[PDB]
Amino acid sequence: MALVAPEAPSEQARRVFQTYDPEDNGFIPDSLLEDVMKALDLVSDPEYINLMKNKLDPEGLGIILLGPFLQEFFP
Amino acid sequence: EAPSEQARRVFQTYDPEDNGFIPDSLLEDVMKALDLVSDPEYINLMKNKLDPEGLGIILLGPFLQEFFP
Amino acid sequence: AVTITLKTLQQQTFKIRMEPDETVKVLKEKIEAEKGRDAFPVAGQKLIYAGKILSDDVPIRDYRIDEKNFVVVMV
Amino acid sequence: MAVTITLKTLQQQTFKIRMEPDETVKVLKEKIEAEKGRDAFPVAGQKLIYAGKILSDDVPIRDYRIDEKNFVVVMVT
Repeated sequence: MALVAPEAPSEQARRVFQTYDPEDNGFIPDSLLEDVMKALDLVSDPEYINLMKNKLDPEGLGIILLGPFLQEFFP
Repeated sequence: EAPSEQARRVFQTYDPEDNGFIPDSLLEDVMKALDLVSDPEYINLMKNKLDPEGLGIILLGPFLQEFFP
Repeated sequence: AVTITLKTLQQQTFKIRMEPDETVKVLKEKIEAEKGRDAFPVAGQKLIYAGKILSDDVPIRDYRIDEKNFVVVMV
Repeated sequence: MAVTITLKTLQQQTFKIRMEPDETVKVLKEKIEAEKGRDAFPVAGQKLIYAGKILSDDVPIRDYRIDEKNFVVVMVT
């Protein structure tokens, strides 16, 4: 198991994201961003997550779309 | 509220630098988020309508005209 | 519509095309059709990407293999 | 080959640092301290975040593949 090739981080993130999106909306509510970043071992300081909410959702739609999420964290 | 207004906001979210266009690789994402048909062949056909010259980008203007006439 | 570059331990290089959703197991099958079951039987194949072993049941898209690097096929 | 790195603090400030791609994160922190002061941005208290990950001092900045239209977040701890 030590030699087993790992999933690409972007593809692990895609899997997590779809899991938090059981209705396949293509997005999550921005209230779930914290949970998704913690599940992916990303920095989860509250003020940092609020900067990231604003970077990802500049139009204020209240949602995090998959595309922008992967683009910021797993380009 | 006109569905075109929300479409513009969704499109701008995929274009945070305000280029006025997105890579055509994200057309599928945008159409999905807007509850538009996303069969791969339909996507491909509308790609060619919106980007007839093969530049690889989707402009906002033509996008809104195709899906919100 | 992706292209994997393969090196053998005899300094031979070659290209296999598959769809992103096709698994490593199908990559092995295509290698066998291309190089022969005598020398590259699917059962004896180990595919090594970046020093780790690819897993049969995993779709190839999941490794995000850049067409820059190669996969080594060992028997 | 020089990259211009935009930095954002989590109390709402922004500034820019020029540096060479082979120079390490440690050098980036040193440039941030010269730019913003040892008082409020001492090197040892700096924690730098890119793509949701903490940057490590000994790593050449090019390894993080920083995009000029993006930014590094600076936390002081």
